[PDB]
Amino acid sequence: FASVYAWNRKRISNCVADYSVLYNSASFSTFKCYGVSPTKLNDLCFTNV
Amino acid sequence: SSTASALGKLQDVVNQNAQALNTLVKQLSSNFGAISSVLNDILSRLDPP
Ligand SMILES: *[C@@H]1O[C@H](CO)[C@@H](O[C@@H]2O[C@H](CO)[C@@H](O)[C@H](O)[C@H]2NC(C)=O)[C@H](O)[C@H]1NC(C)=O
Repeated sequence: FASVYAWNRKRISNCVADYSVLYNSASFSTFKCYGVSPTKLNDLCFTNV
Repeated sequence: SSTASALGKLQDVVNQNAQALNTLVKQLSSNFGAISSVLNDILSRLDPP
């Protein structure tokens, strides 16, 4: 990965994502989210990420 | 029969009532400091606490 002053920005679109298989992963040090409840990330549908 | 605009009072009463009702029903669309003006989205997107 790049540095903080040159952070890597990427677009994700036109795919069937899967956050449930990613949320349950225990390798993450912290996972804190604002504005959405994580348990309700499997039914919301966005345009681009 | 010919000259109009002689019935101002009744028309004024009806206009006042209709305008008050319309502004009341329009008031429902405001955000009021929340993040969404439709209650279904806010219940279905964010944690109940
Ligand atoms: C990189 O990939 C590996 C393996 O594909 C991921 O390891 C998974 O870690 C979780 C939680 O630690 C386990 O429940 C899974 O069983 C692991 N996968 C396998 C195949 O055993 C790892 O999490 C991935 N890392 C990132 C940052 O995506």
